[PDB]
Amino acid sequence: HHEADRIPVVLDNPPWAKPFELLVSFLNTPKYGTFDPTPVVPVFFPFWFGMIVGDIGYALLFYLVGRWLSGYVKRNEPLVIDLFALKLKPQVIGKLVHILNWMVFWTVVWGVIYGEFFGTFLEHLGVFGTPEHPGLIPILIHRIDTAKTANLLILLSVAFGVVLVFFGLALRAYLGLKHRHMAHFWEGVGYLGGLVGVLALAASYLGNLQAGWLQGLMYLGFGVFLLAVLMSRIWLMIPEIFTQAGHILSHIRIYAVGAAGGILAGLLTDVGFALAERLGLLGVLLGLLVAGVLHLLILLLTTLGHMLQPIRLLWVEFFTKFGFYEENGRPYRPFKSVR
Amino acid sequence: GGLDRGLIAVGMGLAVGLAALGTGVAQARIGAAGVGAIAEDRSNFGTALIFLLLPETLVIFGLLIAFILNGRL
Amino acid sequence: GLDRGLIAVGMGLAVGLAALGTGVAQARIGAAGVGAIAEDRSNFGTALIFLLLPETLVIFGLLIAFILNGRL
Amino acid sequence: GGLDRGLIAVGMGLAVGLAALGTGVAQARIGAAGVGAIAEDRSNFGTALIFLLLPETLVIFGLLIAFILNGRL
Amino acid sequence: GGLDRGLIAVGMGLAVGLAALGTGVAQARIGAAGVGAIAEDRSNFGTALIFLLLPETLVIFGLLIAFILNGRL
Amino acid sequence: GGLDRGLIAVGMGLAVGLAALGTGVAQARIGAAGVGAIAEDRSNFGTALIFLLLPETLVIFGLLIAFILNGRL
Amino acid sequence: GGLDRGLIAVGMGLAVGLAALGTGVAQARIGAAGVGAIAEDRSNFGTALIFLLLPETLVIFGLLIAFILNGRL
Amino acid sequence: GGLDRGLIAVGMGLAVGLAALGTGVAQARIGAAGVGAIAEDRSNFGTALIFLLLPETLVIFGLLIAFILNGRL
Amino acid sequence: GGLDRGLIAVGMGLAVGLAALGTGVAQARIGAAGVGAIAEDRSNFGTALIFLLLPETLVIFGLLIAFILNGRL
Amino acid sequence: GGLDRGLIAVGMGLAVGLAALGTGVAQARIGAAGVGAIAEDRSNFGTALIFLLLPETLVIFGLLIAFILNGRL
Amino acid sequence: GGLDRGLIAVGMGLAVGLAALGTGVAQARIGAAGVGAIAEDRSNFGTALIFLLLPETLVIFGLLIAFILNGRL
Amino acid sequence: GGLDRGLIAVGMGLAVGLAALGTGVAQARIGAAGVGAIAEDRSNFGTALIFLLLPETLVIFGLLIAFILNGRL
Amino acid sequence: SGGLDRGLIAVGMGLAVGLAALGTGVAQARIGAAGVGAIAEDRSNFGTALIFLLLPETLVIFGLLIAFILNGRL
Repeated sequence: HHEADRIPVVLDNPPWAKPFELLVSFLNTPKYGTFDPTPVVPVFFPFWFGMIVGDIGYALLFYLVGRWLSGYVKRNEPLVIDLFALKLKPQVIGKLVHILNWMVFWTVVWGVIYGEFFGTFLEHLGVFGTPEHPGLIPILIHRIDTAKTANLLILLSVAFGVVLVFFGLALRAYLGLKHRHMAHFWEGVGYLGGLVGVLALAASYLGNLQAGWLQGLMYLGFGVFLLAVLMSRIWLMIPEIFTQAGHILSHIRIYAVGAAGGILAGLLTDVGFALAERLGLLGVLLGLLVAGVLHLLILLLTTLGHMLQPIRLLWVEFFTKFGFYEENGRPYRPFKSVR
Repeated sequence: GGLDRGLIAVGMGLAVGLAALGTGVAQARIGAAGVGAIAEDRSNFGTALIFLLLPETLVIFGLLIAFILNGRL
Repeated sequence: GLDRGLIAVGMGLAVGLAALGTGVAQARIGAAGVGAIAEDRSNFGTALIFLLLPETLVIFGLLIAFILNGRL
Repeated sequence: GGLDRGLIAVGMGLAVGLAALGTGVAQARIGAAGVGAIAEDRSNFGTALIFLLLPETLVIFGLLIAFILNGRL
Repeated sequence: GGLDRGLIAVGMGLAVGLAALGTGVAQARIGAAGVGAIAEDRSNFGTALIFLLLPETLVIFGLLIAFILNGRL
Repeated sequence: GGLDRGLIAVGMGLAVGLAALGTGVAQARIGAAGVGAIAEDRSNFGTALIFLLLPETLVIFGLLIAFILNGRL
Repeated sequence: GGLDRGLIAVGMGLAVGLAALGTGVAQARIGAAGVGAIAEDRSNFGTALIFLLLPETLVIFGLLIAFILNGRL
Repeated sequence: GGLDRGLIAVGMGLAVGLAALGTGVAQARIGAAGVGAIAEDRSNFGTALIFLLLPETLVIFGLLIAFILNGRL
Repeated sequence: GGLDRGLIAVGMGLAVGLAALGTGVAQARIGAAGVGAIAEDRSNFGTALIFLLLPETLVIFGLLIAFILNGRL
Repeated sequence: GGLDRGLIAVGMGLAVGLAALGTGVAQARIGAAGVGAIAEDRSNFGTALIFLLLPETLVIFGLLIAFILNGRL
Repeated sequence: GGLDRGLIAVGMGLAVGLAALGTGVAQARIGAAGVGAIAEDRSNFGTALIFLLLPETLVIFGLLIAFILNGRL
Repeated sequence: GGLDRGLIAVGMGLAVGLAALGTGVAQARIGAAGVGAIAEDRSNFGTALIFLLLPETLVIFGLLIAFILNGRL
Repeated sequence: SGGLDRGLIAVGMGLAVGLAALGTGVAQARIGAAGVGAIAEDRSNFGTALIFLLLPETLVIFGLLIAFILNGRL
């Protein structure tokens, strides 16, 4: 099937994986015979959004919005906004409601691990708690105290980064081997060798307690890298490995946005609780009013970027590892009725 | 006791402020070209908003530096 | 003790830098917006949302000012 | 107290200083384009004023941060 | 006593100076467009004049914080 | 005498310097446009001069800070 | 001690801040050219994206140098 | 005798230097426009020269602050 | 004293900061011209990426300076 | 006596350097316009030379203020 | 040596930093014009690389003074 | 003596540095317009040479203040 | 102690060479921009382009010689 760009390309998935084809499709049409990333975004994207937000109250508001959109698709009329120039049909609304259903599922579970409800809530209701302040259950990971939790969280963020990167590189190497693109497999295996070398070297340079197998580990990694560069005769590979290093350490943004949003919400609710406590009996009304209004302004301000970071992480990084972009595929179109 | 607390406070503030400056200079030209593209055709709405909402990353790492230094308190 | 003053100067440089960055942003943003408004008088919503995007710098500046204020 | 009053006052002053600096850089281009529009149309005055006083709002954060340091001073 | 007074004073100076720098940065482009309209039309005097005036705000807050810090001094 | 008066002196110098910087940044652009207008018209001479003779306010406030902290000396 | 901790934290702050500023000043022109090309073409998306998202490497090494500074504690 | 003498001296230096920088920015654009006018018309000599010899007011006040601190020493 | 260590830290941080910001201001115009050429041709991509990538020099001397003072620490 | 001398010296140096900066940014545009004029006409040599050679007044006051501190040292 | 060595470290780092600054601000415009020329011709490539490889000389002298004070240890 | 013995040297270095920066700022535009004129005519080489040969008087006064400081050391 | 003087004279060295390099760099930016424009259009003004490029490193040679004269302080 190596007869050039001849074959039109169409995509199909299991029924749960169809809604994410909307997200992945509009970037580019892949070449025929190339692996498609369509099953990877269903499992990864709402997972990352869930660890990002973790706000139960905003998840409930998103569920209310989803109820509004499901009512819209039930009445089966198109939704039109002339101000923003969007006309969309009910089926796209259904695909979006599937997305937000999975979205609020992951948001809710990550929120119950991250028990903060509209920010700090344990001061008013002791269902959650700390070792300091008694409660029904302690917060499993208190994502306010950066003294101990921060290191663990950057560890999982960097772990997600590692997993995603060698998955993409292994896909690239697999395609290079299978399609007789043998040099592409060489580039991929050189990337894997260089990457394991630099990560082992960084782990030794940061927290080593003994040399052991590690010296042979990065020596083998760098040897694989320089051999793969050497016989391939292409010298562009050298700065591109620090480009990959940047792609590895680019994954801290999920923890960063989560900490920022949660601490902002906690400060807002702390202001509300302080207003309730200081003013006495009547302060709770003004405190709740101001808490709700600043909560709404901050949500319509911040929910766009929080949504953008994980899908961006899927877009720029993963699709460029295996080779999504460098050629366009011919789209599929049948000669059938317009109806 | 030493005066280290105010000095690390100066450090975090400097970090977040310069990150804010960098993304401001980015967003200026990004949004200017985005509005220029929008005024001729309204179908380019989505791409303009994604391209404007890319450069937040620098202030996100600036605040990340801010809380990792805040953990020293 | 004496460590309180440097906390305040950190407050100040943080908020001032954030304000200056959002100012240089909204300069070009609002210039393009008012041009499009003067030509259209229909792009009002798009112009206002494009102009009310970039103050995220000032709210983050107020968050940093407020956390060091609580620490003060 | 002693010397701490001096540095808190310095923070007050520089906070309002770069707040004014940033909003002035905004209002420069904003009011320049607005003056062009008012020279042409004579009917764009309301839009010009809202777009010019919209980036004047950066000085209230400066004055409230200066004020909550003034409460400590 | 002593050194803190001078520290407050240099805070005053940097406050008023930065406010002046920002507002002058504004009136540069503001008055450029203003005298363009004035030369072309000569009936734009009132609008151009108020438009050029409006950045006096930044310096009146500057002398305001100067007044407060002088009263503390 | 006193060190503190010494640091007030640096306050004076930096304050008037920033004020001069801001007003000169203004006068560059407005005077350039006014020179073009004078060269092409010559009848708007009073308007051109007065539009150049607004920006001394930023420096006379600076000299006012200079005089009050000089009295503090 | 405390003085070393504070001053190394300050060094962290300058490292991340100027890295962010450099990335942003690249990001502005890169993204502006990118959105122009996309709006005129709507097929240059992949090339515009790889050219746009590339220069974050400076922020990555800034985070790296800040992190080894943090581990030096 | 001590820090105060060199500190009032650096106050002098800041004042004169920043005044000179501001006026340099001023007659940069001023004399550019003036030289163009001289080139194309040859009769606007008086106007171009007065328009260029306004902005040394800033340096003569700066010399007044330098002189008063000189007398204070 | 830890002042030595803090000075080494601020030196390395500011060094890598200015190096990163310099290569950023280079890469801005470099990649802008590259994006223009690519949108015109789509086949000059190799020349574009080598021209855009060549300024990694400034940062790798920045990092080797940082590593040298880190080893000296 | 002693520690003051270096402070007076840095005052001298910053004064002359800033005066040089101001006159340089002036003569940049001044001589650009002048060399364009002498290119296209060849008879405006004297006018271009006096226009370029006027704005160094700043550096003569720079050496004056530096000289009076040198005498005061 | 204690604080002395850290002050040497600050010196070397700052020196190489603004050396990188100068070479970067040069190579920005240099490579922009070079990329345009290579885009329209592709036969002036050697001229483009040589004209782009003059402006790192500043980097080699900067690392030369850095190595000199490193020899001073 | 004391720390002044080095503070004077810092003054020397800062003076020559901003002097060179001012001459570079001038010589950029001067030599750019001169190069354009020379590439046009190839007859005004002496005029372009002398026009670029004015703006280093700044660095002879910079070395002048440097040498009198060295003598005062 | 006398050691701090050595450190901050070294700081003076660094800032001197740094601003000298910065000034000559902002010069060479526009200078070489115009130079390679004329070269790409003509190819025969090459020597003139190089001399016009290689005036303003006067700035960095005074920068380096002031660096050595503070170096002689030891």
